[PDB]
Amino acid sequence: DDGTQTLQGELTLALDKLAKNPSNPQLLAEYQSKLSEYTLYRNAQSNTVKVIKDVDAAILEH
Ligand code: NA
Repeated sequence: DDGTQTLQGELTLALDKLAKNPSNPQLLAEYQSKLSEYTLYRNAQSNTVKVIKDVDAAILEH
């Protein structure tokens, strides 16, 4: 049950709904939101490393 694989499945289904009814602005917004959610997921991974670097910086300043 991989997370990024699941998010991609949700993205595919959102694209599918939009593809069938492209004049529905709500389906467009939902696809956009899902796509952003995927990018936020990647930003969160680099954010953890950034936190660790900050922790190390604090450790050095004793
Ligand atoms: Na979600």
